[PDB]
Amino acid sequence: KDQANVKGCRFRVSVALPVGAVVNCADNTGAKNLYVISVKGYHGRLNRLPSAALGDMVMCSVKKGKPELRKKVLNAVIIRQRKSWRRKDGTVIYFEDNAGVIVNPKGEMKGSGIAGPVAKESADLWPKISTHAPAIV
RNA sequence: GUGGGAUUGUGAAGGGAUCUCGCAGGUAUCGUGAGGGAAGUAUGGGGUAGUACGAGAGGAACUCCCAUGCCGUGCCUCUAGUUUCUGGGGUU
Ligand SMILES: [Mg+2]
Ligand SMILES: [Mg+2]
Ligand code: NA
Ligand code: NA
Repeated sequence: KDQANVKGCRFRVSVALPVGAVVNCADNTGAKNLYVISVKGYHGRLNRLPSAALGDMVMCSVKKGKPELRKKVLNAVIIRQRKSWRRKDGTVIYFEDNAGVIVNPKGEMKGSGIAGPVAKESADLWPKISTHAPAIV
């Protein structure tokens, strides 16, 4: 797909990462973490923090990492979350950590490698991440 | 008419008289539905299609069908939270 709007292409996933969450960066661009600024395709409700889950594209800034990647608004895709979600086949699953990868607004991954497993939901929404994943889980 | 009560405050006991009230409904279901309230609402993807239009750059929509926000009404199989079952352990 690699299209910014993903909600109508993937099933319900429990929201894990509200605005202000800091998640690890799984790529090798040089960034260490990502600061969730907002979530693509989020429709607001009064007082509700925009919250990301797997496969979502987020706006982010880099808080720790090499200087050229910092002090900017970047795009990123969530690939792991600690909050558990229920898959349609009934299985409840979660990751040990939260992680994301830096992308351009059209879904192309900056960086050429991914550390750790990628959720199947995220990989189905984004083929480039899927090809770079060392395991789809 | 029948019954039961009662008259105004200065004893007692019997007589009337006059009022007032009751005299037919209880109890248990299934329904009607006047009137009132009132609620669903959006986005995306597939396909149409890279085609109609267009020199070209670019570039649509509906039958359909697949999701997802929000809102609403519930529920507790699962997963999560909660424990004064102070349940069972452990430990100062
Ligand atoms: Mg507020
Ligand atoms: Mg319980
Ligand atoms: Na009515
Ligand atoms: Na439990």
